[PDB]
Formats: sequence, structure tokens, C-alpha cells
Amino acid sequence: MNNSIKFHVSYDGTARALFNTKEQAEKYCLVEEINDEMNGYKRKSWEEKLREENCASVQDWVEKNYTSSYSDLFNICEIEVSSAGQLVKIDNTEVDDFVENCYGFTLEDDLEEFNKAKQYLQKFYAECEN
Amino acid sequence: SINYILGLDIGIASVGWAMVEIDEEENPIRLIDLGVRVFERAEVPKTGDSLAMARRLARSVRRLTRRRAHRLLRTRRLLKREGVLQAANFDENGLIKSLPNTPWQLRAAALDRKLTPLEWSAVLLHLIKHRGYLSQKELGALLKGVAGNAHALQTGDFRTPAELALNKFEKESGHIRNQRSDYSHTFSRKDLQAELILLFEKQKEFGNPHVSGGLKEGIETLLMTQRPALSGDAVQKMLGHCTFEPAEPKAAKNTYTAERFIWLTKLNNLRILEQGSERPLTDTERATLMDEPYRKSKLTYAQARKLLGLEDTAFFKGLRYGKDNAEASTLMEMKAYHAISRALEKEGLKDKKSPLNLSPELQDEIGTAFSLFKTDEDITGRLKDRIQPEILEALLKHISFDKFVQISLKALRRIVPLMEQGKTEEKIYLPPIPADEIRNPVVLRALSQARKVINGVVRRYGSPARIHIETAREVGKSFKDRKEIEKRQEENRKDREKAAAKFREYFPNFVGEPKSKDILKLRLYEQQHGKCLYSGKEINLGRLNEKGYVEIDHALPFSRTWDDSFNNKVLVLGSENQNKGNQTPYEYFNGKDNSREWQEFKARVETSRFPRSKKQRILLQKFDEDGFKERNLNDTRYVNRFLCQFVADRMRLTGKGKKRVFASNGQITNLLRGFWGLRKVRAENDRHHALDAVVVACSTVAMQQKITRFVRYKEMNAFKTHFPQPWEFFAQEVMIRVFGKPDGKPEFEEADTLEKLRTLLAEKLSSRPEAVHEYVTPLFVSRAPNRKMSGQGHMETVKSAKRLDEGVSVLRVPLTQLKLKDLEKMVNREREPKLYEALKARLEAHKDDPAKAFAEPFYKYDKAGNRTQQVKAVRVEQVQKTGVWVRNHNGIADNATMVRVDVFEKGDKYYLVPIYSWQVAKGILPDRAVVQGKDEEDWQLIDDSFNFKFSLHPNDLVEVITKKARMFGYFASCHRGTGNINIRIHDLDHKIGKNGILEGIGVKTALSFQKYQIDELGKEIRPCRLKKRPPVR
RNA sequence: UAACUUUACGUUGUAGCUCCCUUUCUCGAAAGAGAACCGUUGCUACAAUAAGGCCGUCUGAAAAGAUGUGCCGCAACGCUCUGCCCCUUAAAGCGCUUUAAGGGGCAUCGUUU
Repeated sequence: MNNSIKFHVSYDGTARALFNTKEQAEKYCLVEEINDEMNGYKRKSWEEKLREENCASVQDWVEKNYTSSYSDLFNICEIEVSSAGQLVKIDNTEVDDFVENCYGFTLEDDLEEFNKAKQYLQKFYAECEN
Repeated sequence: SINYILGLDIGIASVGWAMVEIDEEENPIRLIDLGVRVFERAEVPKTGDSLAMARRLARSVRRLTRRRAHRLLRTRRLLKREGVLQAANFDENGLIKSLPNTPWQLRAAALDRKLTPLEWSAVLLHLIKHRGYLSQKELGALLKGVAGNAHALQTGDFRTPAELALNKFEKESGHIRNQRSDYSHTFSRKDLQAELILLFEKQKEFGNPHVSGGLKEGIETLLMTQRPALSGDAVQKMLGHCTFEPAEPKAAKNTYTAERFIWLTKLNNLRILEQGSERPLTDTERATLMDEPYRKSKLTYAQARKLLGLEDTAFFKGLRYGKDNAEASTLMEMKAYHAISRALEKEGLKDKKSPLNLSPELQDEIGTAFSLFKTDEDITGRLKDRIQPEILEALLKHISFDKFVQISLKALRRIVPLMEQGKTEEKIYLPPIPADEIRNPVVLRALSQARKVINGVVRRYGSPARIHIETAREVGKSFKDRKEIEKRQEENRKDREKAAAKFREYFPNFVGEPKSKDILKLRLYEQQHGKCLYSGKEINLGRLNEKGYVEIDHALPFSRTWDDSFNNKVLVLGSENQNKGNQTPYEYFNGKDNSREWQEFKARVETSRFPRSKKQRILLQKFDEDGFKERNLNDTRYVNRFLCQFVADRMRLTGKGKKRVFASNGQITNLLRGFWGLRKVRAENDRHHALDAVVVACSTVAMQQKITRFVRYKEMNAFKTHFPQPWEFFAQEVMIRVFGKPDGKPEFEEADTLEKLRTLLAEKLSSRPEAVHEYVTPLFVSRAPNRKMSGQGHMETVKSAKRLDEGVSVLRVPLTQLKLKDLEKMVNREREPKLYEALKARLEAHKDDPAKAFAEPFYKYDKAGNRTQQVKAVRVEQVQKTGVWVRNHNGIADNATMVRVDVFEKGDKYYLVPIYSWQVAKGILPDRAVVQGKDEEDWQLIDDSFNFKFSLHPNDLVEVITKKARMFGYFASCHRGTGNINIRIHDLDHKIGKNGILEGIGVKTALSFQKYQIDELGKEIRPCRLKKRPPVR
């Protein structure tokens, strides 16, 4: 059916990637963190971990030593969009209830404000969905 | 003022507790409190490293950079004061202006040329900056590169290493300096000193001034002066201290005395295990095999068996093998003795036949000299002035010793003569855990949190009459060990699933789900070779599934031995050998006089392929019943022994005065959990910790006795009788108090207030009025607060920030990571269109794999492309909303963590101000709230009109009463670009939110955003109000 | 284990030379060059390598200068010290404030250092 679930991994509110399942989305957070750690004083220690065990390359090493501790500030907000390009549900909350939850006002408050707020998300994720 | 017993469930990241009220005879009567205290693991979240080690590595890197900068600064000061460096040619920073950037060519041509003082300073500062490597896995590779370049200059026609460097590295490639991991470019410091002295000679020969001054010395003063290394004082301070003479430091295993001591202890803890008989080594055997570590090299267990006289089936105890005991292990070796012998063999002093003339005391001195000093120079210089020099270079050529032991030298040197022949104040509140005794971060953190829990309990209720700690099988293990345990659990699951598949295939007619008992029956019968182990008959496989024909029975009686092991069970029929009783297979099979039945019983339990440990345990019949029972009842790990001694010594316990701390074993706790009706769910919640803490706190000695007498009644016939429970409806009360929902029904709403929990208890447990007392409160898992205001200031990647007017943060990406998504965000994408389609072809050719597509070198091409240059890394624009300015405002980074998040009113709207660690270091307190979409420059500005309410830290309890629903838990994180908090439910219940967290909380319009405060016991829930904004610094 | 000595890599900045390649203007002339400017490949240098904070230290009237095998800064743990939150008791007043005492909790405080 049309509703397709995506995954917009963002760090410090800055969108970075866009995946199809949560597994790669959480794996991607590790790879970004490890490659960042390997840019300084922790690169010396991280070289053996990629070499002493047959897990060469950061991507392959994370693929098996995956941990849920993928550092903080990484946001994996899960939206789902049908084939029509219109957002329906976010995380576990419908788009009508999402704006009631994350933006804090119901549909009966101001309908035209959604065209300025709900429609605002559509173009916001229109640029994200590239 | 109430007698009670406290239990604990110490883990790596959670300490669940419980206090059980007991009567005058220490029989549990009620349950008066419980809870769980969750905390972060005291380990690096990735790879489980040591936090202190990582911080020390960072500090050492800082120290290295500081020392190199200071050394170069002193070099510049020398150049400014030794003759001249065109005084006042420096910038405002004191650096060198218009320094010639060709110092390798300067070292090459300085042999025959009159260097300009600017070029002379360039070459000199180059020499100090890249001053080589001194002797002082990865290191071996670096020494290989050092040795290779060392040999090139010795046998080559080039005097200075830099001359050969450029003159041949320019022929090989385009670079002269080291790159990534190409150690072909590294040099050596002694060769650099030789280069320096010959450079001074040449600059003197060609009449160059600024050479003969105090520089020529001061240059070596800067070049070779070095910070020294450790001494024995570090070994004393950072390790244990001898009781007899703490002043004495710790010996090293590379000494003869330590090797003899460890060998003798291994002998003292080794026995002979044959036909279920454990016998110690006899004196004649001990003398016979004592010569082995010196007569030969290694002591394999099979080698030890071959040397001595014993049966082939006789295995050895103490060899902690997980499985596959067929392969023999090695006992121990004379490391120092054999190392010295082989060094002397290789250096023309030994022939593997002559005895080692050096005395054992002399060997001890040599080992101490080699281990105390980490450099060759100090060892050779001092040696305590003991031994001849020829063997000194002989040893120093190959021998390198670095290790230590647990006992002081003298102490060992005095105990050995006596062993060769064969031989504070208690207070109300627990003191801090001694960091010296527990030298493990994770265990130290767990014990500190457990001590916090114990202190809270003592403060609230009083001194506990007894303590029933027991820790998980993961505490006291390295991170790799814990990963091995969880992995083995995973394959043990696969194996259980495959066994269930095997059982269903063998018996499709069997209905229901194969439990543990029947699957064990089938697997063991497969391992039992299709024969009962009482009468040796062939039993009906079809009748195996049904009840009555067969039943699992422990051969060793449970009442007197107290054994519950994975495979310490014998598949006996039943109704044919019901006369065993509690007699053990020694008098039921009549092994007193070696009766025939005994003989074929032993033969069928040893010839038939059964596990060796099962063959041994079934055939002991010669043990100490009480000692063995206490070995299978308690636990004697290092951590549990330390807890017992420390808690007994250093706090009040109003018990019976004999032993008021009871460390239990995991197997017995699991068994009693099974008997008392655990059922329900676990490992998806954080309250099974309190469940096991309640279970262990009811495992009093009286209860092990009620279990003992019940099992003794059950062994022989002696004829639903409930198994001994601590009180009526124990399971119902415990699972109402722990989880808040009845047994077997995890779908009901949790009774998370005192009123509804009390009503549920009264309605479901009306027959037991003692379930509702004044201390009945719903469990609230307490998370350890983290109010610290320090942490990484900014990610470790420095990104160019020239184009920070836009959002781009241009950075050099190596080609081995350039994806198709990184080609769109490339700088010279329209500027150099041909290379965009040149790189995109390689992305498409190897199917979006930069590692393989760009394994071969990529190259630019001219208009008529003719292989001009090579691309190794290319710039990649990346959007950069905000970041930290680093490297003296030359590059930008990314924010690391929010150390605090303040909140602000004025409009019934809670505006959140993120405070980062880099801001706390600079003393800057932000004045900008967060608004969705717009960047920081457009963020709301904070002034006196915004009321200040409180400040949020990670893992700090908060409550957002949004209109739709109320949400309670511990603040976790915030979406910086969206301004919504993340709330972790207290118990991390897996049926609420995303794996226990409530992401995307709408705080900007919440009815009331406030934070509470929780006691270390998880009680006293009340809001906390700040009066004024707290300063960052 | 402890801590160690390190050179070395990397990221960013600057400058030199060098790759392609923008408009640009100059030269002719239509794509090739000469000056620029702006990007940027590679190489060689120096600078920084957490954000930041302290000393020592010789001058001295100090803006500052002369100096050094210089020290601290991503952790754990703690409550002698200051501070936050929190109860408890007493004292007054005007629940609220003040004063005083006690017990904690947690760090921006303290020790390891």
C-alpha cells in the first residue's frame, strides 16, 4: 500500500541523511560518530579496533558491533509519506494529531494557520526528501 | 525500630533493592519497601573502553602539543638571542616572517652552501620540530620504517637523511614527508643528531656566521633534553601495598622468586581427577614433577600426565573450560628462566645443556632491573651495579621485561622457605567504597550506587538486620567477556530452537509446546546412547514423552547436596529405582564393597559418551556435604567476597551476630524464582531487578531449611502441595507491588498512585491484610542524576568556515568515501564540469562504492586530457547552521552536547535555551530561545520580560501536562531545529513510546512544564523551583 | 596494570610553487593566452590541534618586554570548603520572610592531581 515510512536522521537539527529502515539509520549514526572520533586523539586507539579484529573499515565494524549508544543530538524522527507526496503520520502520531502534539494546537483552532504551519512542514520535508 | 532484611540486585547499570521485614527467628513475614536505581554504565558507550584511560590519552595529547609548541618557542627565542635572527623580524605573535618553506632542500643543500640566516633558521626549526624518534604491534611497524631509512643512509651515498629523502622520494612519488600510514618516510633521532653536528661543521667550513655561538650547544639542549619516565614509586602508589612493609614496592613476575611462587601455588591448587575421585598430588609426585619447568620448556596438561603415572581418563580440575575438554591446556612456564636461557643461546653463552650459573637471587635482581626501568639506558647505567656486562648486551639485544605481581619481594622471599616444604569501627551508615580494593570502573560505580541505596534505606528505616547482596554474572568481567557471554547466550538460543525443531520432528504427535524438561529429556537421551542409567535397559522412545515412564532425577540428592546444574541430572525411569532416597549413588548401587552393579554402573557412565563434568559429579560420593552445599549455595567471587567483608566490617547489622551478609548464587536465585511462581514478563522492563531483589531477600537460612526439609520429604515417596513460599500469596503480592498489574496479565493499566495501588491490593489480596501497610508505594525507577557541566566542547572534525555567511561548511573528503550524495554537494561542480562527469562515471562503474571505484588513483585531465594531476581528496560543501569556532577562529566545528537547557515563560509558552559545553567554558550564558525553522540569528531574544522557571539536565525528572495527556519521566534530549524534548519513561517500558522513550514532546504550548526531584530510594517526589538563573561558570 | 617517552598521521588556516577551471578584462583572436580576482587538485612549510583558563618568571614606572626538561582543562569519586535544590526543628515576625540548627541530594565546589 501507498504509505511509505522514511527516516530523517538529523544532528543538531541539521538534516544529514534519509533512509528506508531504522537499522541503517541507527547504523549511520555510529559511522558518523566513529569517523568523527577518528579525526583526533582517539584515532590512534580506533585503528587497532579496526585491525586487531577482522572488521576492517568503520562501516563493516559497526555492521556487527552495532550498539544503541549512537551518541546524543542525533535525531531519527520517523515520518511516513504515501505515494502522493503528502505526509500522513509522524513517529506514531497522525499528521492531524502531530500538529496537535509537536506544534500544540488542534485542527479546530486555526485551519488557515496549517496552510502556514502544516503546509510549512510539507515544503520543509520537500527539500529534505532529496 | 523494625527488624528487616535488605536484598540487592547489583548490576552493571542498575541496582534494584528491597527490604523484607522478618520476625524474631529471621522468617520473612512482610514486604515493606523495594525499588530500582538505574544508572549509566561507567564505561565508554562504544567498545566499552575505560573512561579514565581515554581522558588520560586526551591529557597526554594536550601535553605533547604543549611541549612541542614550548620547544619551538624556546628555539625561536634562542635564534633571536644567539647572534641574530634579524631582530624584530617577527610578527605580533612572535612567529617567523617569510620563512622559506623549502627546509628539506635546505638540509640537502646546506652541506655545500652558505645559508642565509633566514634559511638557516628555517632548516634549524625544521630539525627541532621534526626531531625524529628515540628508542625510549603499531610501534613495531614504526620501528620498521625507522630501521629502513636508517639502513639507507648507512650503506648509501647520502650523508644527511633529508638528502636521500628528497632525492629518492621525489623519484618514487611527489611527497617527501610521511603520509597516512606510509612509514617509509620516518627517520631516527640519532641520525638527526649526526646530521645536526655535520651541518654545524659545514656551516662553519663555508664561513656562515651565527654558527659558532652558544647555539651549537643550546640546539642539543633543546633537541635531546627529554622528560624522564616512571620509577618504582608509581608501581607502589598505583598498585597494592604489602601488609608487612608497605614501604616495599611490588615484585615482578619476570623474577625467579615470583615464578617459583606461582608454580608452587599452582601445584598447591592442582589435584588428580580419575573415576570421580579427587586426590591431591603426593609428595613423591610433587618432587617428581617439580623439575619439569626447568628440565623442559613448557608444562602442558597432557605433558604432565605423560610424565607422571596415572590413568588415561584422569582429567584435571581447575581448568575452567566452557566446552570441548578434549584439547589439553598448558599449566605454566618459567618465562624469565627460558627467556634468559634462549637469549644466552642466541648470544653464544648457552647450548641448552649447561646449567644457568646465575643464582636465583641474581635472576631476581636481573628481573627487577629489567622490569623497573622502561628504557635501556637507565638499566645499563644502574643495574644496581651487580653483574658482568657481556651478558648485559646479550640480554638487551632481545630481552625486554615489563610486568608486576601482587606481593612484596621480601614477603615472598620469606614465605617461600616456609612454603617449599608444603605449607575499622562499625557505624550506622556505610562508608565510601575504597577505590583501591575495587580497581574496576563499572564495579566501583555499581558498588557506589548500591552504597547510596543502602544509606538511604538506613536513614529512612534504620539499620538492616542482614544483607543479601547478589550480583549478575556480568559484573566483574571485561567488556569483551560480557560480549562473549551475550554471544554464547545467543547461539545457546539458536541451539535451543534447533533442539525444539528436532523434538517436533521426532515426535509430531506430541501436542503443546516443548518445554525445558522434555527437550532436556530428548537431548540427554540422545547423549545417553539410548539406555537408562540405573538398570542399563533399552527404554521405549515412544513412551519417553509421556509422564510416568521417565522423570528427571538428580543422582546427588538435592536436600543434602543442594545441586541444581545444567546437566547434573540422570534420566531414570521411575517406579523401578524409587528406593534411592537421599542415599546418593554409593549405597543404593552398593559402591561400599565395589559390588558388580556398581561396576557396570561406572562402566556405562564412563564408556558411554557423556559429559566429563557429569561423569565426575555423579561419581563423587566422597565429598563434604555441608561444604559442597555452601559452595553451590553462596558465591565466592572477588566482588562478593569484598562486599561481604566490607559491609560486615564497616556498618551496623542487628542480626544474629555471626554472619549478617549473605552473598547468594545466581542459580539458586533462579531456582527459587521458579518455585515461587515468577511467570509473567522480564527483560522488557526495569522492575524485574526489584523482583529478584525481593526474591533474594526472602532466601533466609530458615527458608533454605524449609526447602531442605520439603525436598527431603519429596525424595523418597513418603506418601497440589505448594512448594515452600515466604507467605501466602507471595507471587501475587510481589508482582502487584513490583509491576502494579496482576500475574499473567500485562495488559491492565498500571496502578501508579498510592490510592489505586492500595485499592488493587485490598481487592485482590483481601485474605492477606498485611499486604497493605503504611509503606505501600508504587515502584518508581530512579535514574542517577547527571548535573555535570563538562564534556566534549565540539566534535573533532574542523570544517572550513570562510563561507559561513551561507550555510556551507566546505571540507575535504577523501575519495575513498565520496558517495553519489557527496557529488551533488561539491564545490567545483559547475566550475570544473568535466571532472564532475569524470568522478560520476567511477561512481556508476563500481555501483556507488568509493572504496573500490577509487582504489585506483583518480586523475584530472586537460582539455585534451593527458594525465596532468591526481585527485586524492576533494572539497565537499555541507550545510552548517551553527557551530563552535575552533583553531583560533580558522575553522568551525559541531556542537557536542547540551549541558543544560533553561526554560522561559511570558506567554504561557515555555521557551527553551540550549547551553552547550563550549559556552560554559567561555562563561557565555545564551540569551536566545529556540524557534522552529529559523536559525540562531533569528531566535527569540531573552530579556527581563521572560520569566525564569528552572534548568534541565540530562536524566533529570520532568512532567509536561499537555492538554491531550500528561507525560512523566526523565528528560533525555532536545531537537535543536525543532525544540521538542525527549522524555524517558521511568522504567523504560517497551510498550510505551519508541523503546521506552517519549520523543517529540510539545513543550512550547504545554499547560505546565515543570521538573521534580526524586530521592535515591525513588521516593519523595516533589517539584523543585529555582529562584534565579544559575551562572554557567 | 601503572603511567611513559615520542616522532607520525589527520582536520582547519596562511604563504610559496603547481593542476584543472570561472567570469573577467588585456592581447590577438573565438577557447588559446597575458594580468587580475575568485574557486580548487597535489606537494612542501609554519600556525592551531578542544572550546578555554592559570602559574612560574626576570625587567620594570608597565602598555608591555625577558624567560622555562613549565601546570590545569572531555573521568571517577567525595562532602573539609563555597553554592544550588531539598526536607526537619526552633525562633520570630509578614502561607511568607528572616534568623538559627540538623540531615541529606547535586555540581560551577573538593580530592585523587
